[PDB]
Amino acid sequence: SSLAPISAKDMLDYLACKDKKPTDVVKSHTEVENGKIVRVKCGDIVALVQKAREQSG
Amino acid sequence: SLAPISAKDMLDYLACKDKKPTDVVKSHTEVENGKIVRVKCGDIVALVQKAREQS
Amino acid sequence: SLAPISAKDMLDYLACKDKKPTDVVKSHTEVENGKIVRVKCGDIVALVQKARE
Amino acid sequence: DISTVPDETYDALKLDRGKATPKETYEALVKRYKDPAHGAGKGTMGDYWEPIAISIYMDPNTFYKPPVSPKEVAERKDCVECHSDETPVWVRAWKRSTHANLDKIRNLKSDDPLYYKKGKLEEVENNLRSMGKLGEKETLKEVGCIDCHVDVNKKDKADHTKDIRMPTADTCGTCHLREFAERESERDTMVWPNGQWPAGRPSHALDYTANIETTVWAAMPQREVAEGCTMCHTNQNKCDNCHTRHEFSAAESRKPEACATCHSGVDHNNWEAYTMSKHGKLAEMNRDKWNWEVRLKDAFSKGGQNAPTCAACHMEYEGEYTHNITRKTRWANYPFVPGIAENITSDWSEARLDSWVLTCTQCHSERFARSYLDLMDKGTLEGLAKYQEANAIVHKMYEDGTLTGQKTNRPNPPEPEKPGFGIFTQLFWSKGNNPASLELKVLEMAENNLAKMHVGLAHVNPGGWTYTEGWGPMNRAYVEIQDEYTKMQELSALQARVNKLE
Amino acid sequence: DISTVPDETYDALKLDRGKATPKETYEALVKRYKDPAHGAGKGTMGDYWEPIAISIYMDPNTFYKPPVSPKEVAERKDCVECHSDETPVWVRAWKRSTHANLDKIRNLKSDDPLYYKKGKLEEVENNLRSMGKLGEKETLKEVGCIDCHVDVNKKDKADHTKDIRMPTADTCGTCHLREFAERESERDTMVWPNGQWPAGRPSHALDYTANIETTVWAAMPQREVAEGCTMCHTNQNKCDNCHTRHEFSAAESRKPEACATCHSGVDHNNWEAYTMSKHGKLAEMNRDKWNWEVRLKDAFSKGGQNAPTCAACHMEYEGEYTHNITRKTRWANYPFVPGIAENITSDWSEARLDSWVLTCTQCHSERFARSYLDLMDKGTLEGLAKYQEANAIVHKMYEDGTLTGQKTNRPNPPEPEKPGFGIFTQLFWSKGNNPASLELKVLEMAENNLAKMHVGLAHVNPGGWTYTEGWGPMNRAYVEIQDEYTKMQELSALQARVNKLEG
Amino acid sequence: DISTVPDETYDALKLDRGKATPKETYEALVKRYKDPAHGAGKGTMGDYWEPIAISIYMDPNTFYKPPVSPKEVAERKDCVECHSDETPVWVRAWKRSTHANLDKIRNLKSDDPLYYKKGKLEEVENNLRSMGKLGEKETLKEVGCIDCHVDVNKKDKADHTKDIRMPTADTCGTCHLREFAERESERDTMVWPNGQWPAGRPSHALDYTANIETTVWAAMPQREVAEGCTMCHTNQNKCDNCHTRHEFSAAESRKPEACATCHSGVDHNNWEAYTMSKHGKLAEMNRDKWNWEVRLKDAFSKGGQNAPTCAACHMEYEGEYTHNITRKTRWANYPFVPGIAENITSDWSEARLDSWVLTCTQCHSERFARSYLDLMDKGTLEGLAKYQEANAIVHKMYEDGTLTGQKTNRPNPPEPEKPGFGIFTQLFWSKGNNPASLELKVLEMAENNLAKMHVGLAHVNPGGWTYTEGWGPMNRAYVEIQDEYTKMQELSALQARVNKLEGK
Ligand code: HEC
Ligand code: HEC
Ligand code: HEC
Ligand code: HEC
Ligand code: HEC
Ligand code: HEC
Ligand code: HEC
Ligand code: HEC
Ligand SMILES: [K+]
Repeated sequence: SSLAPISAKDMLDYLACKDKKPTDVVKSHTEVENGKIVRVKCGDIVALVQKAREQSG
Repeated sequence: SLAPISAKDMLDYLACKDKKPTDVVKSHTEVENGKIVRVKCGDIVALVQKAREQS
Repeated sequence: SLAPISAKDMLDYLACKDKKPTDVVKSHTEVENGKIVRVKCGDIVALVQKARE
Repeated sequence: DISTVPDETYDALKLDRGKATPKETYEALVKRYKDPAHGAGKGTMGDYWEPIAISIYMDPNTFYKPPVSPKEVAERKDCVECHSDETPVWVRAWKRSTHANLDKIRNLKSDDPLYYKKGKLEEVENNLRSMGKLGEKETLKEVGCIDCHVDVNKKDKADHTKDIRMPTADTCGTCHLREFAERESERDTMVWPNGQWPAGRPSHALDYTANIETTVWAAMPQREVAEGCTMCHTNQNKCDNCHTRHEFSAAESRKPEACATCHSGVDHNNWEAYTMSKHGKLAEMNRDKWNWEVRLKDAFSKGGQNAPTCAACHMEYEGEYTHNITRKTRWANYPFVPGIAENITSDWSEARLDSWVLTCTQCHSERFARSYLDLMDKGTLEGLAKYQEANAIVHKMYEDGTLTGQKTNRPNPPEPEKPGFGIFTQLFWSKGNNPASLELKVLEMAENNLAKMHVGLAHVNPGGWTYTEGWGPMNRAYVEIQDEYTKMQELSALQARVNKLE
Repeated sequence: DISTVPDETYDALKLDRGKATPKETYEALVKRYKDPAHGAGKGTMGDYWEPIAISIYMDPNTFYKPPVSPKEVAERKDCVECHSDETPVWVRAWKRSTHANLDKIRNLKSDDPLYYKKGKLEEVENNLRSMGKLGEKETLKEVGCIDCHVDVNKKDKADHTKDIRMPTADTCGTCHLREFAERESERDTMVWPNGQWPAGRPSHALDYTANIETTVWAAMPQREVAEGCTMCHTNQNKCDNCHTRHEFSAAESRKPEACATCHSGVDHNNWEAYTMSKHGKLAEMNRDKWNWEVRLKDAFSKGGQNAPTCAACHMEYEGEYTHNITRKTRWANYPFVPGIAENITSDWSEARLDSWVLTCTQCHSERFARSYLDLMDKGTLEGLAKYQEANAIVHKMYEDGTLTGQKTNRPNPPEPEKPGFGIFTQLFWSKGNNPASLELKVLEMAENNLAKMHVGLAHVNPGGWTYTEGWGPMNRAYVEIQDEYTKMQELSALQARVNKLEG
Repeated sequence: DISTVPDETYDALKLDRGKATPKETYEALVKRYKDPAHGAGKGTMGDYWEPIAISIYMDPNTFYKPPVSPKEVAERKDCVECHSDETPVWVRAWKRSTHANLDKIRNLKSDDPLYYKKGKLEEVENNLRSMGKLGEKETLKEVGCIDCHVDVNKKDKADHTKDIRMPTADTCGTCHLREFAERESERDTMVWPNGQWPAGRPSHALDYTANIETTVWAAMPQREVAEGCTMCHTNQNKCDNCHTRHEFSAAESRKPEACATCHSGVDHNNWEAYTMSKHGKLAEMNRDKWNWEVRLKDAFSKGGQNAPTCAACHMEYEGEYTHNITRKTRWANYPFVPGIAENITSDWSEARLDSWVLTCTQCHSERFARSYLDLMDKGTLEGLAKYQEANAIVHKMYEDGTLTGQKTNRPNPPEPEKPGFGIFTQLFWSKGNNPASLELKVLEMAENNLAKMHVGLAHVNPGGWTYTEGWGPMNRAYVEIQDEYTKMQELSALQARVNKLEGK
């Protein structure tokens, strides 16, 4: 069928977490808040993608 | 000096430059009410000939 | 540190090379009241000198 | 059997790979090729547009009739002799072409780098014998005017007012079955896992169909403008856009310049990105040092080529070279197309990435190749995110109904188009405040500037994704979008204060 | 008689074709060429601008005087010897040139495709005998430094401080009478039926005149910017823009690159359109298969050229090739110029269209050529209608006086320019809200985008009239004009609602 | 001694140029080159950014580690044999190159136009003897894979997982001491009298340092976008940007196309301006008539060159040609940089103008050259003046705080950048109304259009400073700035009238 929509930032953060543990914290590739690059926990983004991958198939 | 004729009138005239004054052609430029404006060839040729007459 | 001189004043300084202080040249950049602004050379040289000194 | 044609092509034609003759394969190909259901004809929206004068040369299978003025009955020799005065350069170009010098091809000795052409000639003759246009031991003497423009291997008379045709892809595919079958295999190889694009697209096999299936193309009154789109979208109909008439030089089609006319501009600056990159600049510098007459298989060896070209990169697949250019496509130029970015991590995309690495590893190391292609993907997604944030702003204004003239001056697009937000039609049709400025701006952000960013990334032009194209222009678009939004908010806040006093 | 020169040129020169000597035809040409009334000198607005340093090379007949140093006197040989290290490349480029190897031209064989040059050398020698610069039995030895920079075929010493000149069109015209006469014939052949452009314009014959007769060019204070326009408008004054100094190669001038420096940019992207087209990309791909040394008359046969070039299309007229490029002009780049669109159907334009069909039919069929020329014309008109609709909006605003800062911050343009709407001046001069953004936008929609749309159509570049140039950009301007128009109407409606509450 | 290397270079290294050996010169060169205080490493903002996969090639001395696979031990022969299947074209390009054919350089005759190469080979060999990399009667047999990628003149086994390197500028400069010192001398020659630019800048010597010391490059999260800047700024680290790997053709680097990938685009359209000029158009027409293999000093004689090229103008200094491209720089592309315009009338610039005239007199007269360079100078100032008038308007709005979203939606740039008006960061980073459209438009007016105007002027492209680039687009920016300024003034005047209706 058709793929569930995932934003580019979430795609970047997912790819940034390749070969990394779920507790590893990576910098965003796109987002800046309060004068700093937003940090993302790898466990959250992998969970965010796995949820969407199951929201279509 | 030639009298001013709009570009859209030149197109409609060129589209009618072969056929009858009662024939209807599509515009090359105009869209109204979600459709291409239909132009009667008698209207456009008369508009050009009354402009060429001012010379 | 070199004192700040605007580009228009730099042009007017260039236009006044080998010219008397009473001589008047055209601006290369300025137009006022539909006419190119004329500049007295004594004014522009004084403006440059007070910056370098 | 053709060694370079995919299995799924034969499966789609319902043919056995071991029990199919060149005649049967050609007939299966043309049956699909000339079928209106598979893309031929005027299309679904043919009742909205009519051909103009040039359209008979753009879609000859639908519109072409031979001229009425020269009431002539001619033979093979008459074509060359009369047109020596009527179209002299056409005769001169044909004269120095391979199509007219087939004896030179038979005189090619095995230590000549062009020797493969003899095998191709024998392959052509093989195909013609299978169909019944050539005798088993009769050599094809020449490919002249009467062959392409009337009928292959014709010796009898032809009516200049009845028998003259414009040589389409099937016409070329009579002799050149391999390349025509390779081209038509794009219908079967370019299948997206989640229908990101229609089946067989994007490809040269369905470029004209795509053109005529675009609503604005069919809907817009400016036929002469719309026909500019057609001139770039003719590969489906004719085979003379890379290797042109009437020389039909393969060396010409191998040069980067041959793709430039179509693969350039605001929504795909492939020519601009490539040429400006090291790869393209080296190609410009070393074009004299390379042998373009040598085929793509031997380009990096016998040809002496030390930089990649459009054809070398895009026609290569798993070591083989074909007229199919789809089997490595992942991004498909427009990164904003739904499903495309989400698909970039799939096994389908990864296998196609491996095919690209295979291409790169002919020169660069795998570590180097995979390093830059990682940069291409992420940079592309970085561009997409920038657009997506800016689109969220303008799309919110559309839903609120606050876009300039959205309820006061937003006239409906020409039939059969439906009114909507940020649609392609708004790039070739505009009336009143349809589209709004912000709407066009964010449309152009994706369609033009995001596309060019990825093209710059894909084709290794640093400035093509940073300062000049891509990031730079998208930065400006984002800023101007944000600026107008804030301006239109504080004007709405002021208008409310005036309403609060009435 | 020069058979490539039209009758009307001799008529305007008051000369008989078969009776006029090469000396008489030249002098009558120069008489018109050096006349202020016919375009020479500083022009009608000369009292508003002064020359800069580079102006002595851009317009020598008006501005050039020789350098004060070096104070030197020299013969023919001394010109080469000193400049051999002073201006090394000029000597070498001259040494490679035909002007320095005239004996090689005499030794050319009849079967050689370059033999026409021998006939031209004797053609030149015949011209020089008539003018009393060369003897009846005497042959021209060389065309050297002293010949163009001092005096043709000088046989004595020259003063570097008083005798040095910059070789203008009349300098080259002394020997090359044909090409000078052909170029000057543009004055007589470029006559528009309804005065769409001034007589003899647009042309290379009056390109400098056109430049200096433009109000902004004379009025603007930025002289160095203004002389940037001059550098593209010097064909009238000098003959070294297509075939450059000091090689003066005719083969160079036949290459599309020779036109590019001038025939390019926002308001006429000819180079960009041509090169991106199939015609131009083939010219890039096959430039080594073609013999550029072969004359334009033989290029499509003996040269091997299979794709058209700038020179081949624009210098061809009715089976001839001349330095006159005006006789097939119908649109003249700018489609918005009053009378141009209306004239496109006249017998005058139809005859020039037939001449264009001739040019295309050397390769393509008439049915094909006319099919595309029809697309060109209608497409251009479709572009003009788009602009005209946008202009009707912005022009209305100007007449209503509603443009941003029109009655508040619209300062007058520099003298002798008069204020107006969407005038050319506003492209090279701006102050306050003169021009307004909408005004400049619709100005550029016509000047830049519409012109580029035509060029793209005329030069077969599909993307150059659709996505990238022309229609795409014109779409944006239209949208942005309509958007701002509505915004300013809504602002004016809010303006009135505040004024009501204050009454 | 190296004759082409300036005296100020030796003074910075504390070396007596008369007695200093090649080894000492090289050591002092590398000592500075690999020193963090002189620009090496990650720089001052290193804690704010991390390398990506391709950074190991962009800055090898800092980031490169040999690949884990294959786990193999290899010799000189093995490099060629295996990579003939693994990276086939790289071996092929190396084979048809000079580095693999040093006997072809020894066999060069005195009447050959490429004879100068034999003296360069002998100078390279003398350098390696001084450093101890070559024996006194040993001759350099080849320059192969193991030489650049492991160690110069290596005879023993090498580990693919431990010993492999990406050849940096000091790797090439081991043999090519002259060119490396010529390039490094830009640190010493490019010194501005009033600190207009940082010492040694702009230059190819410190282009990577400049890149990584740019705040937005280190601050921005879009690393793959940031690395696009890096790819144009790698001359400091590697020597393969003009003469590319693996052919390393000097003729190639002499061609205008070699400079194009970097010296092009929105803020410095050098390629665009040069190609469109007569000079560049002639170069495209005459490229088959010129001998590119001939060295730059014989280019206009033995080569037959009659139109100037990027390399010919910018590498030339006082009659001699050198990898230093800084010694004649006066404007430095961006005419808005404080001090630059004020410095154009100094003796420092006037002397460098004499040097340019010299370059031009190769073809033109001095009078002609001084006539056009006067135009370039005054025209550039005329474009600068137009920017400065427009900037006054936008800057006034910033001081007044009346820019759109200045007080409601102006978030701070990523660390360690600090908020400001019309800063470079706002071209590669934007959030909310930082920057505002007017602020970005005036920034680009200087950064892009004023810059391109000068380049157009400097490279003789008439349309490039009038209609198409420079004056035209600046006119538009000025027009649009003025238009918005008026609109916002009468909008705030209307806002004030609504406030008076709220007093009542
Ligand atoms: C219509 C479907 C087409 C037919 C029939 C042919 N072409 Fe092409 N062409 C292109 C390239 C880059 C090459 C070189 C391929 C290589 O070196 O491996 C070719 C070559 C051919 C040949 C072989 C000629 C030879 O002797 O080498 C034939 C018979 C042929 N082509 C027929 C490019 C393109 C292209 C641009 C993308 C298109 C649309 C086509 N070719 C279409 C056809
Ligand atoms: C033989 C009589 C000639 C001719 C026809 C020319 N030269 Fe000379 N020249 C010399 C120097 C030092 C200059 C440069 C002057 C400066 O830049 O101020 C020139 C210049 C020229 C020009 C260009 C003049 C201009 O306005 O730019 C031309 C067209 C020219 N020359 C031609 C030096 C000498 C000599 C000194 C020994 C001699 C003798 C010549 N030149 C000879 C000739
Ligand atoms: C049969 C009569 C043919 C028709 C119809 C067309 N071509 Fe052909 N062509 C034919 C032969 C026997 C050969 C020689 C073998 C070979 O492949 O080289 C060719 C040659 C070509 C080439 C290569 C020319 C060169 O660069 O040397 C090309 C690019 C080519 N042919 C293309 C082509 C196209 C586009 C056609 C349709 C209009 C076409 N050919 C018709 C035989 C026949
Ligand atoms: C085959 C047995 C090899 C021999 C012998 C040598 N190398 Fe190699 N090399 C080989 C492979 C399969 C690869 C690809 C590794 C990858 O993942 O890309 C390489 C790589 C290199 C590289 C580039 C490494 C990088 O960081 O991209 C270089 C510079 C290189 N090899 C050089 C080199 C030298 C100098 C050798 C001789 C001592 C040598 N290689 C031997 C396979 C083999
Ligand atoms: C010592 C072993 C060397 C190293 C390490 C590098 N090069 Fe070299 N190179 C060397 C010699 C003895 C020669 C021949 C003499 C000469 O200078 O011509 C060369 C050649 C070149 C050339 C010229 C090639 C040509 O056009 O014919 C270039 C442009 C060049 N070398 C550059 C270069 C670069 C970029 C290097 C680093 C990767 C490098 N060389 C390393 C000796 C040695
Ligand atoms: C201009 C437009 C246009 C004018 C209006 C029309 C109708 C088309 C049609 C399309 C379609 C549809 C697509 C997407 C592909 C698909 O299957 O649905 C678009 C693509 C396209 C490409 C491919 C870009 C890539 O993937 O890299 C190219 C090369 C195009 C170029 C032509 C062009 C020549 C300069 C002009 C004019 C247009 N197109 Fe298109 N087209 N096109 N196109
Ligand atoms: C893009 C940008 C960029 C992306 C963000 C970064 C970080 C840089 C850094 C700079 C710096 C700093 C300067 C000014 C010089 C200095 O030392 O302080 C700038 C110069 C520059 C030029 C020189 C222009 C001139 O003087 O003529 C060139 C040619 C550069 C080009 C690259 C480029 C390739 C197309 C890309 C991408 C960037 N730069 Fe840069 N750089 N740069 N640059
Ligand atoms: C830039 C401008 C400019 C600078 C302010 C000046 C004063 C001119 C003058 C003209 C005029 C006027 C015309 C129209 C023709 C005429 O007689 O009245 C304009 C035409 C022009 C063409 C012809 C275009 C065509 O195809 O018809 C060309 C090639 C140019 C070229 C230069 C140029 C190219 C980079 C620059 C600089 C200017 N012009 Fe012009 N000119 N010009 N021009
Ligand atoms: K060549």
